[PDB]
Amino acid sequence: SNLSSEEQARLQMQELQKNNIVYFGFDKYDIGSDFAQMLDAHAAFLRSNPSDKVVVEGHADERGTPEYNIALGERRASAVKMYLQGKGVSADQISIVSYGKEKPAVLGHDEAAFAKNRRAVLVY
Amino acid sequence: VRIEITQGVDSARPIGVVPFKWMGPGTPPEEIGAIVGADLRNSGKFNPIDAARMPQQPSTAAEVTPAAWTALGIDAVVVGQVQPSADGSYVVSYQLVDTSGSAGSILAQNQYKVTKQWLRYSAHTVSDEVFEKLTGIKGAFRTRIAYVVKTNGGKFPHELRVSDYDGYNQFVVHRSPEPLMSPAWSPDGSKIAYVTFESGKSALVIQTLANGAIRQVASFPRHNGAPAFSPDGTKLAFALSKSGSLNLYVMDLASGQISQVTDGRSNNTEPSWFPDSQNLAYTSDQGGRPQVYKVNINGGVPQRITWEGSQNQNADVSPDGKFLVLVSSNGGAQHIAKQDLETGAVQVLTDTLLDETPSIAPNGTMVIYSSTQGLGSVLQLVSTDGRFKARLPDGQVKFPAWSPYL
Repeated sequence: SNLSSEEQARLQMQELQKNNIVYFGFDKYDIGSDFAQMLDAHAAFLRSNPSDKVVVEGHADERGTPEYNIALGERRASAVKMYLQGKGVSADQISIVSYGKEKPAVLGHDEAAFAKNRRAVLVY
Repeated sequence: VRIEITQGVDSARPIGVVPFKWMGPGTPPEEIGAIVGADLRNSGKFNPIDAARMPQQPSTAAEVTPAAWTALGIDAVVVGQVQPSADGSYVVSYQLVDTSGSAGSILAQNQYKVTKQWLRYSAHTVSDEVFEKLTGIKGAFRTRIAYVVKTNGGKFPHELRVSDYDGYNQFVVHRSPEPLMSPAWSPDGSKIAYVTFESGKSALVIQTLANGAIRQVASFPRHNGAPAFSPDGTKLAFALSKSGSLNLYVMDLASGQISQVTDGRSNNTEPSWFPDSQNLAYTSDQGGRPQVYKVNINGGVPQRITWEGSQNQNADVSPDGKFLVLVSSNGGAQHIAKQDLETGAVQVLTDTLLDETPSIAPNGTMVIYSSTQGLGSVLQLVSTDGRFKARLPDGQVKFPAWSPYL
């Protein structure tokens, strides 16, 4: 049906709240085609709401040392930022934080834990 | 319950530590003989034997039977005593007794008067002398360790803690809803630098333990991390990724003036100080997968110093400046390896999963690092020659840091 432009933003945010994670390859920090549509929806939202900022989380797997794992975390959030920047989102609206391997989603040493910890999360 | 030895060195030097004579009714709060004995077994240099195999249990060096000891192969005996005051404080006494001869000769003597709180320190104090007296190498039993504990719940899951080197006298330094990283000791032992994410972004700060106050040192855009105090304490090194990548900086603590150590588009982090406090060892990927590099804070161009293995990070330089201890990764696995800085001979010290964050005791005898078990991480111990392995225990523990002498 046709909605009020108010709960239209509500439903919109819900989609942005739900699907804010870009998953990465092992040691790979390039954005896949799957999240393009996803990020293109984040971008359109952000530059329509100039006074709203997103923070991108950077995450690496257990392998490596915690301090150097920061490096892999930042470049993954940088690709996300750059993609949104290409779509027109201002640097003003974005800041990135890399945690390295400090905040896992899953625990263990199975690849299942690894693959889902190799992520880039967008928090509003 | 005491530290767990995983791999005991059977060739350890036999020593007999005798239960100290408690001069009073009931029991003493602490037993010095039980702690001092463990400490020497903890060091991995000595093999203290149980009371069942002791020919005697004397208090003073005048009741010693040398022949009864050298027959066991014990060449020295530690006798002691505990005398209470009328204040709830106590007097500790000890003697190091040589059994190789006609007379039971004393090598060391001391008396300590302490309150009940400081009783373990007394055993540590005795140990630091006896160990040093026998070996010539200064003991590190009156040292501490600083670690981070991650509980999987509560309002405050992240805690920076400190205990005695053996895990006793544990207390919390910082409780944070958000993660804490990489605690680093000051050369005295009164201050500690670490990274805290309480604001939402990373921050590098310094807490004076005695009062629990906070000095903010760096909160630049992007990660502020990896603190290292120079052995003299004059300046602190760290890495900032504000530039676009992690590169090293050093700060003159007194002035507060800030200087850039490293120029790169590459990543340079995890700084470890050389004994001169003019040279830094650190991790760098200027060559591709990261290796450990060396540069002078004054001036110079970075050189690779790790020449064995495909990947080497997170190194700690020994105080005397003789060797390196780092995370050597080859073909998926990673273990704590030691490197002779003159010889070049690289030796893997560990067999465990995902070894990282190693630290070196002030006398460069022992290594404490972090290993992964199950869903959590545990602190580990390994002698610098790898002949002695041990375990160390709440929630999973990380980021061990060993105190300087104190």
